[PDB]
Amino acid sequence: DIPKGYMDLMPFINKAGCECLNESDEHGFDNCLRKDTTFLESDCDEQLLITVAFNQPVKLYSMKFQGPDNGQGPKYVKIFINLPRSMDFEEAERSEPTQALELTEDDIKEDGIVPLRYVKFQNVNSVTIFVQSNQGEEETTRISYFTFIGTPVQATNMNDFKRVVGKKGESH
Amino acid sequence: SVWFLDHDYLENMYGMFKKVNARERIVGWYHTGPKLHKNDIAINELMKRYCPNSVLVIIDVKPKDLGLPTEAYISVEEVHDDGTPTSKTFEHVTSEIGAEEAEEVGVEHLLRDIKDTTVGTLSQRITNQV
Amino acid sequence: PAVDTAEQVYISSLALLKMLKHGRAGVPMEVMGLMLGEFVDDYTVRVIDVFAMPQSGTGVSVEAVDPVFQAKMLDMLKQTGRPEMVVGWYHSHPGFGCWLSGVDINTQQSFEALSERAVAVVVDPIQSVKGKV
Amino acid sequence: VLESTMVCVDNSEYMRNGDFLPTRLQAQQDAVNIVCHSKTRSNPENNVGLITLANDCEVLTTLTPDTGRILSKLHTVQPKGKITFCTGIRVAHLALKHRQGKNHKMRIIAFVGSPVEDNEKDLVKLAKRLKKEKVNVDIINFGEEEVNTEKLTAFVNTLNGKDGTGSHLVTVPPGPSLADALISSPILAGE
Amino acid sequence: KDVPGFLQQSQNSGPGQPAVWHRLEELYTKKLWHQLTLQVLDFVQDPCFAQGDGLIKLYENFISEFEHRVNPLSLVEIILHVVRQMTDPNVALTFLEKTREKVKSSDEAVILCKTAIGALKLNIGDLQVTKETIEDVEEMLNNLPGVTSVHSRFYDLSSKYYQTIGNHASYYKDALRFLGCVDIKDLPVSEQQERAFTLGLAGLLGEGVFNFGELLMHPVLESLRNTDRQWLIDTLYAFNSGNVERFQTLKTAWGQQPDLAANEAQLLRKIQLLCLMEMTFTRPANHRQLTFEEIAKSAKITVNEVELLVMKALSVGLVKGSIDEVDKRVHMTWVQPRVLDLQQIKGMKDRLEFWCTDVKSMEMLVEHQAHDILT
Amino acid sequence: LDSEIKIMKSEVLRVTHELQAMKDKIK
Amino acid sequence: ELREQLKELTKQYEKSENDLKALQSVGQI
Ligand SMILES: [Zn+2]
Repeated sequence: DIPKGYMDLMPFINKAGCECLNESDEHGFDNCLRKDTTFLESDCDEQLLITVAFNQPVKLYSMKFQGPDNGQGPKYVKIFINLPRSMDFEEAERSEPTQALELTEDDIKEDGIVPLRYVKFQNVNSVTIFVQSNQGEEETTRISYFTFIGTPVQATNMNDFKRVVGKKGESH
Repeated sequence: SVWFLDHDYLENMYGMFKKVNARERIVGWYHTGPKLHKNDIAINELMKRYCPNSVLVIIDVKPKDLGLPTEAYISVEEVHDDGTPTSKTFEHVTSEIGAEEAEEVGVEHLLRDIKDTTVGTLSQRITNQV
Repeated sequence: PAVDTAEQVYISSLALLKMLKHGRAGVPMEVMGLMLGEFVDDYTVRVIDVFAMPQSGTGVSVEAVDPVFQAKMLDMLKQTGRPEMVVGWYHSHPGFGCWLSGVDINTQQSFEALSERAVAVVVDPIQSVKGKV
Repeated sequence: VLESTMVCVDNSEYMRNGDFLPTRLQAQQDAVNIVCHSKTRSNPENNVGLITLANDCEVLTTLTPDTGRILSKLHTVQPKGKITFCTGIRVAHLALKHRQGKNHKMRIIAFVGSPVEDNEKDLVKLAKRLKKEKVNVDIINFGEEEVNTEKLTAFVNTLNGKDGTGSHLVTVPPGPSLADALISSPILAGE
Repeated sequence: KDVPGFLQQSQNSGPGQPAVWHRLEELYTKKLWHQLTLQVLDFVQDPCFAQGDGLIKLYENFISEFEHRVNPLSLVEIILHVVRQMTDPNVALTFLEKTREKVKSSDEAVILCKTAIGALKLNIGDLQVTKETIEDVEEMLNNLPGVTSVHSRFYDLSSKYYQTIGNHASYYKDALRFLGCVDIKDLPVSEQQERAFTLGLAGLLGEGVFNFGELLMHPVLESLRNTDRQWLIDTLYAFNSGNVERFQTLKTAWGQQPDLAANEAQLLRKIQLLCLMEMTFTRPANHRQLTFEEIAKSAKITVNEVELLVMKALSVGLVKGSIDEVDKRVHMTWVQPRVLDLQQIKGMKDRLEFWCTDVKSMEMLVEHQAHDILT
Repeated sequence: LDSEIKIMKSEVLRVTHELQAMKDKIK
Repeated sequence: ELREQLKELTKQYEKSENDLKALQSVGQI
């Protein structure tokens, strides 16, 4: 589950940047972040595009992106990282992913954890996850839980720059 | 014909570089596409707000082995002398690569490993002719 | 813990050219800027880009960082494709050697307090005669 | 609500009509003024942009929170050429995509005072794209009702899908200045 | 006020617009202040207003009550439609001054109006002021962003001025510019044919027009291929490829137009010069030495004034080189580049092919024989 | 009356915003 | 009032920005 040294990246997610395109208003994004059986639904098509943002760059070891087991579950998960602009469901279908996971029912189950290629995720500020296909074929897709396991990269949080020594007048 | 070059970002960024160094004003734009695009004239119209004399330098990232990587264009609309219908299209402006000494000191150091002797060795001169 | 004698500050081509240009673009006044980069693990400091800082009369000191400037440009760089850290600061020494003097140590102490891996790079653009940087 | 809106202004030469006193230009001026100040009066952090649907679209003010500059750059808009609804709405979509705070819901308030010389199939396709991309279009339909209100109605109905209250279509019959309706309209009544 | 009453009256009082007067009054009452401009243009372009004061009354009443706000260029266009059938060549200038005063914001409109003033003023004389109007309108017209429908009218005025003044070369230039600025399919076939004739004659009679290409390739001159006057295209082809033989064969035809008959001598000198130029261009540099006998067998002149022909050719700046008349030869080292045909471009392509073969052969030879010393 | 009032609205709003912005920049 | 106000403020802004420009000019010998 959680190998020692790696911790779940919940506390470093800021709601200022999280979003999820093509989501049914009945079931929101808050559903996927409780560990309870509260889910997120696809609005129009059998596709979804989640986006999560982190305060400080983080390293992602594994992902717990799972859903129910009634044929309505993610099948093809394309993961891009550090996107300058919110993308669209047309770029999500051709852009080369940083990872190209193909989930199986084992991963979908409540005990399934999918490990990513650690190296390509050594500095992550924003992650976009495109669910392109459902486990079988269902006009609506549903996601039950989603959380990343990893480590945070030590942050040089500017705006903390201050005189730690000396007077306030030295120039050179 | 749908594009979103961000002029607010352009203005703010130019303000910051104006603070950094002032003897440098916007003199056009660049895009790393091997060929022109339909938008190019509209983008040049946008940038002409900040420089009436706009120079579009199509900097080709891909390294070719025969030509300079920069090709420069400027927009001209004028009644053609031959009486062919007129439209807003680009015109070539000669381009070159040159460097200040502060940049020669850097390029020389970076390329010293794979440099070519700055003298005519007969083999090098025959190579040049080939 | 200790800093190994194999640590290297990989200065990229763009960073080197920017540093030299900003040095001879303000000699014989001193110039300063930040070095956006990435702390890979413990033996590497990658200086991917550098970051001029407006001349502010007070030579090059802690008061010469201009928090509004650095914050706003870091945000703008982030949204244009540079979500990078601030690994240290460079500041030219116009013609009088490549070392530190007092205020440099104070400022670098500030940077280290922010994050204790930040390097400080010094470039002598007058002594940087072509063929030797 | 935390929402980013992109006010699209039709600066087509059809805005010369004086059927909305004093002229449609100033009617749109007042409408934009009121809508921008109302969005500000909501939770202030929300943002308002500005696009013009001239012969080919153009972007006047990328998302900024201070409505003063939107209004200032609106004052100089002048009547030229015709309208391109599809291109305008897609460029507005790009403007929303480049929004700093991704929480802000995507809305596009478009003044459509001109005949939309577009095809119904293209309009419904664009509506489908926006529906999938989470964009809410509020159309102020004032002008050539019979010519295009059919296409606009199809567009907004497709956007709403079956319960998509997000997208609205307010048709203003010729009458007083183009604000009185807006100050009490479903798009603005909640705001 | 009074426009409604006049509109309802003219519903049947004035001619035309029987049921269209209804929608016009409806549009005004609706105060659209537009789309009625469109219908106004559409109507005033109808085959009914060419000698009627009814349109002048239309102007007075509703243009006075309505000009406050209309697309200034469209306003000026309808004012031109008004003026064209008002025959006070002393009060027309006053009227156009008034409309210029009215329209102060549209640089396009003021340029169009000044062109109209120039047109009428030149129609009545006063060429010395018409030229000043042309000059100042051109100065103010090369300041707008690009090309617009104003440019067509300006170049039309300039072309008419140059035709009255007889400066054929300038007329040729300006007419080509105008055909460029204005669309061609918009023009009626009759206007296209007339303009093609005028451009042709202007080019044939000219003190410096040698590049008759750009006209042989114009869709304009695609109005005489099967028309009775395919003659002009044939003569233009002969001029382009100086064919004194074909010129004298067609001598039966250009005599019909008096002006060409008047300027025979200039015509023959120009065709002779084009003949020499075409010879030199065709011949490659290997044997670009032109013999006097060759020139004489070409454009028909005995060999004691081929010296003067080459003299004038060099003086005009068309062909550079020298004359070595001890052995009776002409070393042409240059030629005025001109506009070619597709066949000539294919000839150039073939020559490039041969040149490329040579270059590649020497390239391979050197690289194969220096394989050990290429770094 | 209406035209003058509209002119006053435009002047007040736009000119005040422009003065505020340019005063901040010059400051 | 607008004409004179904006004229003088344009003068003042141009002068201030040109002062910043001059602040980065190095003398010669
Ligand atoms: Zn120092």
